[PDB]
Amino acid sequence: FHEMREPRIEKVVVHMGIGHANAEDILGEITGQMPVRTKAKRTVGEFDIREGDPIGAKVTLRDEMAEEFLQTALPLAELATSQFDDTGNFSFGLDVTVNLVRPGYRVAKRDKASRSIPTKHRLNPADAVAFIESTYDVEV
Amino acid sequence: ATGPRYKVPMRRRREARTDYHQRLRLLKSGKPRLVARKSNKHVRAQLVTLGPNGDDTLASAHSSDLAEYGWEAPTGNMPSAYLTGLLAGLRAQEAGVEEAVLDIGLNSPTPGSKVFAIQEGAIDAGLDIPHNDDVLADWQRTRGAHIAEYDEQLEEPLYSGDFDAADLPEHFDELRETLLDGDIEL
Amino acid sequence: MHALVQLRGEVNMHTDIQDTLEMLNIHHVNHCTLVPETDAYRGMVAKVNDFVAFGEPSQETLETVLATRAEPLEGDADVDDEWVAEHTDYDDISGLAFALLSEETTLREQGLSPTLRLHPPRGGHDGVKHPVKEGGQLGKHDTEGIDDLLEAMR
Amino acid sequence: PSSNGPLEGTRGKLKNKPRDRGTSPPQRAVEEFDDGEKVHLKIDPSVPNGRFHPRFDGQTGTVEGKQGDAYKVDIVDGGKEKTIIVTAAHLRRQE
Amino acid sequence: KPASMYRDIDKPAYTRREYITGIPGSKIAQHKMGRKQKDADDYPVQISLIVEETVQLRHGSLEASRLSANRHLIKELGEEGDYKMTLRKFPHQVLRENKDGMRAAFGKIVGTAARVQAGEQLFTAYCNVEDAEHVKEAFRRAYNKITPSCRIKVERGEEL
RNA sequence: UUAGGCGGCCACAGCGGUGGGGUUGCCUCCCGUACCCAUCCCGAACACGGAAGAUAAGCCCACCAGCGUUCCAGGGAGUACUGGAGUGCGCGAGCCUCUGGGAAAUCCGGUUCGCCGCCACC
RNA sequence: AGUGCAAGAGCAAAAGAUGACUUGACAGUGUUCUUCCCAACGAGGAACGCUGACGCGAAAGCGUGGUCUAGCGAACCAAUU
RNA sequence: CCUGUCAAACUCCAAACUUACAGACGCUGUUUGACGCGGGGAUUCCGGUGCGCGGGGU
Ligand SMILES: [Cl-]
Ligand SMILES: [Cl-]
Ligand SMILES: [Mg+2]
Ligand SMILES: [Mg+2]
Ligand SMILES: [Mg+2]
Ligand SMILES: [Mg+2]
Ligand SMILES: [Mg+2]
Ligand SMILES: [Mg+2]
Ligand SMILES: [Mg+2]
Ligand SMILES: [Mg+2]
Ligand code: NA
Ligand code: NA
Ligand code: NA
Ligand code: NA
Ligand code: NA
Ligand SMILES: [Sr+2]
Ligand SMILES: [Sr+2]
Ligand SMILES: [Sr+2]
Ligand SMILES: [Sr+2]
Ligand SMILES: [Sr+2]
Ligand SMILES: [Sr+2]
Ligand SMILES: [Sr+2]
Repeated sequence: FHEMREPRIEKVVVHMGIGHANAEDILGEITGQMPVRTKAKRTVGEFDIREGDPIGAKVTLRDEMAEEFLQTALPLAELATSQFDDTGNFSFGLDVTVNLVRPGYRVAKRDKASRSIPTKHRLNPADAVAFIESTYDVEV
Repeated sequence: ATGPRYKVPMRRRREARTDYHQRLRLLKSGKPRLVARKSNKHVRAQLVTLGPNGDDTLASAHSSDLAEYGWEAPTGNMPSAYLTGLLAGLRAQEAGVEEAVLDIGLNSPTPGSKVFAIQEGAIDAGLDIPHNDDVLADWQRTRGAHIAEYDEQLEEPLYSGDFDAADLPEHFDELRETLLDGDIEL
Repeated sequence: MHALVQLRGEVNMHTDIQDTLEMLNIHHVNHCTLVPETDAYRGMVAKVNDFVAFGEPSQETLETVLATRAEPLEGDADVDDEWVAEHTDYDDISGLAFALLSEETTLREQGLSPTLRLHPPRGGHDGVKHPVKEGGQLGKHDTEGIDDLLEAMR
Repeated sequence: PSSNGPLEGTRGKLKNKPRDRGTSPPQRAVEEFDDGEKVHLKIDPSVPNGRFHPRFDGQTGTVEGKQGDAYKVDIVDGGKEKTIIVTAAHLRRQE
Repeated sequence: KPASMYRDIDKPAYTRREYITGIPGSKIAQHKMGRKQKDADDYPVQISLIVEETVQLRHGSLEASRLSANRHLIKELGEEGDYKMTLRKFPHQVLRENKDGMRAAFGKIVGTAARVQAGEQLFTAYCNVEDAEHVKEAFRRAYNKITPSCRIKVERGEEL
């Protein structure tokens, strides 16, 4: 029961919301892979009239590339309780977001016969805190 | 769900099993559908026609009933996929089916995939299915040569259960030969 | 089996209602037809309810009416027991009268006109502006009430 | 009318009841009818193509052949005979 | 203008404000009178003014009848007395006037009216047993300012 | 169908919930990237290859009606409305009688937690 | 929500969005409905075919312009192929 | 929650009724030939009233 219920890291999304590019170089050095540009919708009065234009960049990290980043990313910030999601995810910051979930998330991300994950199998804020606390750091 | 005005999708769409837009375009031909479905461990190939109360399967073939002819190898790969298609096509010829259209369902039209192998097998069996030769895999990958060249990078065995050590893609040829023969009990 | 009698004229009456009366073989005022009790015939009398007088007649009254007012399919000939005997499948007026009521045959089937052309009501009727329940002579009547009308129209 | 367009006065007949919204099932759009068969004409609001003139909604015609995938259905509008080009999507079999 | 021009229900239901512009405001000041904090079931006596004929009453007739009814209750029971009167009908029907001969006859908007059917309650007052004859007098003044004949029916009171 | 594939009707099938079920079997989650294929970045997905582990998800099985839905009983209601008729009533707006039809809201009580088809399969 | 513009209507693994490729907004000739309910009447319009040539797609298939209903014009004469 | 009202350009509902086709009964047609087709000749394109349903208007 406990083996297929113990949480894991799905994706570590590292984003920099600038507004107008030059910052793509610093991400490829800290993450280990290639980054992607970020576009925007709706015309804003802060000299942002163009729709299809690079505003920032992001990198989604999987498996080893995710954990080998978090060994150096977690000590850089003081984790709080109000900094957590209802689904058991957290964002701190350069934004660093860690998506945490249980061993059967493919059921909601696949193409054939996909179903949404039930409330009981979804991660709790408390169940998430305990997992990260069990890996080199403190909570509160 | 929310109220009387709410619109709940069709059952097979709610279940995310049938693409109804692709199904209409498929049925527009008038020919039976070569339903090519795949599982993690197995591969299925049905020959479906239309009926008054629902779909009618005239000739199916699972990769589980492939072993009945002499298969000792796994069932969810490229050689198995072709052979399930060939077995489906042969059972279709004995039913009276001459032509068919490939239904891949929710699977992707990726060049050289297992569903295109199912199609190549059915065509080889004598069925007339609209295809594209350069979207089908090269004859050696269908044999399972890509699996043998992976077993060359040995050290640790690929297969757990004892079938062999360095893998035999010659088993494909030994089975294609058995199925091409007219004596066989279908 | 009901007995329809037209009591109101054709003028100002709806065409679809007048046409129903002509389908029921009743073309003039005071004319009478013997209509069976089926679903199809029921819709027809409901449509004419306000220009007609109907109800099931008694064997005794139907006999009197057939004697005095029934005519052949063609001709002046009196429909007496001797007439009935020679052309119909029955023996006397009573035999015919029973079959008509039990819906075994029709007047046309026996070579008689489907219409019984009656005389105006002796001492007059209860009126053509109101139904039976309101003191008039229109619509459905009692078996005793229709007899009073049909006997008065000998 | 205020305008003599084909879709005039068709707010009701060319609209679906909320639960009958979305894409229609293919089974009735692929349905095969034979010559001589009596068919009911009713436009499916969800299906755009293969429609007839909305004035003919509710007609029970007679299939008298086909033109491509669409059917040639014979009706009598008032007293005038007309041949209607219509797809299976907008046809229902009588009885 | 006289009520003869607007009292009957002859024209269609013309209430759609998204298609009608320049509609005069309601002359009706209040709809809830007396002690609007207390409930209707807290009073032993419930007397209603019942309209006998199917009519269309203008906002000016509704205000005049309400003002002459509540003013009697403010006089006899006090400004903060133990009663509560309710005018349940609201002026929805928008009225026109053709004010040029019969050409382009569709009139301009002049007012609003409330469609009340026969047998319906226009006013409903909730009072105590001792103040029952004061409200029957408030309605006697209220019925004289509307178009139909009326009934003063007691719906909750076997104290006679 | 001791868990499958393709469907028809397209909520009676939705929403929400409880309990049960898997040694060489099935479906999965699952393990894993040399290849076919793949990501505007990520074997996440798609695609491919495979069984160390699991029944916690999904799925299949049994069941609960609180919401939503279907139908049925009873009450509302033969009321509302209405096709046909009238030397019936009303100053009138309008109403009434006869004949033939006949609701809706809502309340109470049941029902409904899908049905059916083809195929394959201890 | 969006879908160029009135209003009403259609659409969610799309008819919307993104991306890429593309020019079917193609030539020729019809069937039918509409214009004009019934019921004759032109131009115009639409749905639906066939022949030719193409585009895309694995393929079924889709493309006879824009999701549907407005955006149109006789004879004579001129220009043009 | 409680409490008070509405809709020609609102609708979770929803008649009476109108309407397509088919069967049945009725009526009608096969010497009175209906249904249908072809042709000759028109007149006519100021209408009015009752009732039912209307829309405008005191
Ligand atoms: Cl599949
Ligand atoms: Cl048409
Ligand atoms: Mg005679
Ligand atoms: Mg006398
Ligand atoms: Mg008299
Ligand atoms: Mg309408
Ligand atoms: Mg369990
Ligand atoms: Mg009078
Ligand atoms: Mg000129
Ligand atoms: Mg020119
Ligand atoms: Na639909
Ligand atoms: Na003028
Ligand atoms: Na870009
Ligand atoms: Na499970
Ligand atoms: Na034309
Ligand atoms: Sr009026
Ligand atoms: Sr008065
Ligand atoms: Sr993996
Ligand atoms: Sr008067
Ligand atoms: Sr009844
Ligand atoms: Sr189009
Ligand atoms: Sr009508």
